[PDB]
Amino acid sequence: TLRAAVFDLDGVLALPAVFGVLGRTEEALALPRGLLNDAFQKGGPEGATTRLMKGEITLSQWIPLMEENCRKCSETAKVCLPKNFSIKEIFDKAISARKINRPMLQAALMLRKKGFTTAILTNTWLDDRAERDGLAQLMCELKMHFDFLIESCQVGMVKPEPQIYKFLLDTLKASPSEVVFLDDIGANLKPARDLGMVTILVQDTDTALKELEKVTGIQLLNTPAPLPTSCNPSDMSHGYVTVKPRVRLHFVELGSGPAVCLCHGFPESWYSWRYQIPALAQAGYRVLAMDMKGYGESSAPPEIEEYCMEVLCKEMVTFLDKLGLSQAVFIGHDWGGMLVWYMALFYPERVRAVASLNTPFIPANPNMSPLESIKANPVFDYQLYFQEPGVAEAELEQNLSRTFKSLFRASDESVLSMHKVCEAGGLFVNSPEEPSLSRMVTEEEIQFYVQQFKKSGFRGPLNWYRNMERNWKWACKSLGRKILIPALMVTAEKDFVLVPQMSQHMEDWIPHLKRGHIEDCGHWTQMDKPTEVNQILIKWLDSDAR
Amino acid sequence: TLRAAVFDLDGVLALPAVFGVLGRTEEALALPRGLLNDAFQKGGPEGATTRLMKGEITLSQWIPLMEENCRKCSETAKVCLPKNFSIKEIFDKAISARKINRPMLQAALMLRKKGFTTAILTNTWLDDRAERDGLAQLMCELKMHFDFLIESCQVGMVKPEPQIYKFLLDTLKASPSEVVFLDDIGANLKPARDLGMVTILVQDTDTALKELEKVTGIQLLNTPAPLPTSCNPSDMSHGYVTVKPRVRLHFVELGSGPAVCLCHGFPESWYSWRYQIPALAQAGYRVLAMDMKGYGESSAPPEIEEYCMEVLCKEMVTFLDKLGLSQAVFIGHDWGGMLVWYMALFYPERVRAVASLNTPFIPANPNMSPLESIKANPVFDYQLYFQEPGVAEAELEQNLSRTFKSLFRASDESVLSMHKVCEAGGLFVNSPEEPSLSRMVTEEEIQFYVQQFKKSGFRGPLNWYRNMERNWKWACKSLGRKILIPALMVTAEKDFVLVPQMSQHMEDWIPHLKRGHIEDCGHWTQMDKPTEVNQILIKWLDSDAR
Ligand SMILES: O=C1CN(Cc2ccccc2)c2ccccc2N1
Ligand SMILES: O=C1CN(Cc2ccccc2)c2ccccc2N1
Ligand SMILES: [Mg+2]
Ligand SMILES: [Mg+2]
Repeated sequence: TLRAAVFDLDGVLALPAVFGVLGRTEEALALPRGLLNDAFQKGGPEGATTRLMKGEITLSQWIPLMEENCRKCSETAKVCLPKNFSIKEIFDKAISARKINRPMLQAALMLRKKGFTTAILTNTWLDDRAERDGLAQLMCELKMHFDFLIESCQVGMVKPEPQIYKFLLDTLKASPSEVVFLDDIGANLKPARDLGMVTILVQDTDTALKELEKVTGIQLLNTPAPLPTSCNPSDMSHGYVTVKPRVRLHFVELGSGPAVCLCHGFPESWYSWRYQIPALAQAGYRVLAMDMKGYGESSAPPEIEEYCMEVLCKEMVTFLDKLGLSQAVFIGHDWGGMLVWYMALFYPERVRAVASLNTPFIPANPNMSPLESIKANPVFDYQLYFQEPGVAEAELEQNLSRTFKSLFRASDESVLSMHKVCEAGGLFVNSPEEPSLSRMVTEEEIQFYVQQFKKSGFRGPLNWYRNMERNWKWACKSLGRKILIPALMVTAEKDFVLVPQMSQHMEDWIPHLKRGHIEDCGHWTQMDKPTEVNQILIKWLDSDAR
Repeated sequence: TLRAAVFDLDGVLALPAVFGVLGRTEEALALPRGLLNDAFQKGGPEGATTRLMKGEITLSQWIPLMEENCRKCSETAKVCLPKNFSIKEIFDKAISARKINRPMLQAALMLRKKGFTTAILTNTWLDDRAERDGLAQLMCELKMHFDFLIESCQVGMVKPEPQIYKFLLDTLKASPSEVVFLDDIGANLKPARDLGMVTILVQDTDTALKELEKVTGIQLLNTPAPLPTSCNPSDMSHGYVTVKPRVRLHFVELGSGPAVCLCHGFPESWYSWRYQIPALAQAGYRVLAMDMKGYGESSAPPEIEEYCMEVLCKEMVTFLDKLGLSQAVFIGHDWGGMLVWYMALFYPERVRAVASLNTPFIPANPNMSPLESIKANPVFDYQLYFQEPGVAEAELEQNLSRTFKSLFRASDESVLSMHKVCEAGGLFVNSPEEPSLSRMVTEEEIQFYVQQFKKSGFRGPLNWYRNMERNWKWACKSLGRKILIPALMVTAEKDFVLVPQMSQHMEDWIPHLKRGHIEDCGHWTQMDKPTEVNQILIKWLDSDAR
């Protein structure tokens, strides 16, 4: 029956309410109780505050009217305002004190996710204050989670007037009884209740959610921890840079602040960072999530040497040159992780800081060809399989859905061993035709990867493994250097290929290395443990990259 | 005969040379003359400094070797180093003191422009210092102007070794006598001279340029002021954002720092900002140059109301939402200028600051339909011509090269009046079939616009003029507000349509308005007077947007 949920902002999605601050200021300053609220409401429908809420005037224009209203209320109550009495001040402090009320947002999310239409309905203002950006950020964070945000000052109408409710019902394409509306102000619910909307008077958050649960019949309170925000591909800004004539790089870009360049592994995609992108943007970074060379919408030339580490690094440098970035933070996973260490080693001036998921830094052995070194560790055998052009391509392209569903699995869901892959004659020889869906991924997400890899297949991606000798020789030029820029190594407990112990000597070459460690985390770190990855990255960025 | 020019960096393209600082430090600190230079050169080809210049070790690793070398030189000269003696300190100060030597760069540019291949050949290091970004910026600014930058630490070879010269000749695809090489160090010229290169020992900049001029036969010294750096379309990062299902916006993106969104007028393109984009990036801004709705690679739906100012503004807001920008600076010219004022009026929270070229802010008259207001000013008659769907499209599309060559003219080159356009029956009725090329634009630049407008023609662009009544009604909601965010109005003396006097009352509605004024500047402000536009914008950004 209920098909939509509408949330007030002040006192419902954002806390403390600002009327909250009018009460406290009065008391703090020992004024007559409600004086500030009387000055605020003065003139009712024709007073300064309604003009503000309707968008007739801006917040900077209203500030001095509210002042006058405060003088008038104080003369009529026969008191004096203190020296230094400042409406601008009180409101600045009140607006910056209000934060997102997380459990209300998470209930709104859950309702959206079971197919509700959701909106925010708020009496708010055109904010031209010096400090306006703080509230602009808050509104951006909330708004991306709802179908509509309706602001009194944008539509020229205010709660409790009945026209904003008709405007509400009409934007929702729903009828009065299909709608629940939560607000902390009883007067605002009245007209909704009159048209026959379910309404909830919001005092403490928990009781409201209990009423919302009872009325919608969906579980909202005490729900398990939700995933971080993911990305919809078609809502992202997509960027394209030609680094040389045959070769363009594609990337998805979100956020502002220091540039952070995310470099995925094999066989992945910018989308492998879907859970990191909004979190790092929200944390104040400019995220740039690559399709690396060979993948997705980046170019995929056929030749093997287009994919040696030297060329790949030079082209990441060109990518920065053409974007006009003197530096970025480089964060890599798997093959991308190897590449970011080599960026730190060959272009420290271009790298603000470097971090790797799973891939350790282990200096080349100048007395052992890497092809030989690889034979000494049974879990790397899959790399030998990858050598012969064509063999891995045929298997991996043969059925794309099967390929990614077989690969993208949590550590207890595995369907293949990386073990005697050559002997067995394939990565999938003893795995199902139709694997079950890992808990880590939805069917839709698998089909994103399938559609990406339909553009170029596995030749470019596999070529990353086809330059052993060439990479070894390049790496050897670097054996006298150390990595002395800010660096983070994140190991994953249950990565049975890129095992945490392989990283054990990294402090020899990177003396100031910082670490995180994720327990119960397989090879696909970002989607296995997105919440922990986000927390470890954001903390290290804020302390070392800022 | 000469086909290439090679410039050293330290002491040639960048000044003061850092050997410069070794001399001064010695004297400042009353040490034995040359002690610091001896410590620096110690061990010659096998000493610490060569390892550094070859890329074997990083700058942070070399610092303490140089220290040791300074202790050793001082004991052998029988003196003591002062308390607080700091190699890191001296070098930090020396590196940040060096700036681009502008007249050498401009000579290099001119030589490139007459078809020389140009390169930088430098002994330099892998720079992992905390403060590395300063030099990274300097190298980015220089490098974008040359065919090659060859660094000793990237190629594993050093001047004066003869292999870097062979590596040089081979990268240039030229022979010894086709090459001029400028360096401030005589030893470096020797091997070039041995292979038969022209060389120039660089002491004072002017004498070197006089030698370079004499030898190349091109005028380099006392040349007129050059244009700002322009943009090559295919070297830019191109971004695409879907703001709603039928509609994507394209933009070119360069630089990092506060987002600055450039909004061109009619009938233009992101490319109309070609001279501003590198300058604002170089000044520390993140430039976003739009194709506005209806143009270039942005969507161009056919319906008129898709182009009213309300819709256009809402979609610029969505563009910010999807890019994750809580604000941008909005700078507009012509129609883009009108739009940025309306962004300031309806979304101040999203606008960090607002500036307009040519387009004034004049509040709507609520007692006169704008269609009528327009009839009262003969220079706006071209807007009436634009009203009837199809009529202007047929004329403007009929011959694209003629259209833009007729429009894009400096103030003394005009070939049409905006005067009785309806009566005459066309914008071009009394103008040439094949106009001559304005001094403002090359043939290639005209053909960029021609190819852009081949994608969608003039329907979307002309529709910006087709919502008078709708825009008037929207604007009237704003008649109580003022613009109180930071704002800049730049008038152009010889814009005979958007005349400077039309802006005269703007302080009534924008009390803190700042101004610039450009003399001898027609309607096409950015390409008419790019140098002055850049200076006025960069100065106002640095003081009000930062
Ligand atoms: O394909 C490869 C390339 N190499 C050497 C290399 C050296 C330096 C940089 C990139 C690659 C490698 C080294 C270790 C494990 C696996 C591999 N697999
Ligand atoms: O096409 C137009 C639209 N209007 C009104 C308008 C009002 C507000 C915002 C955009 C447009 C206009 C006003 C003045 C000069 C020329 C024009 N030409
Ligand atoms: Mg409220
Ligand atoms: Mg020099």
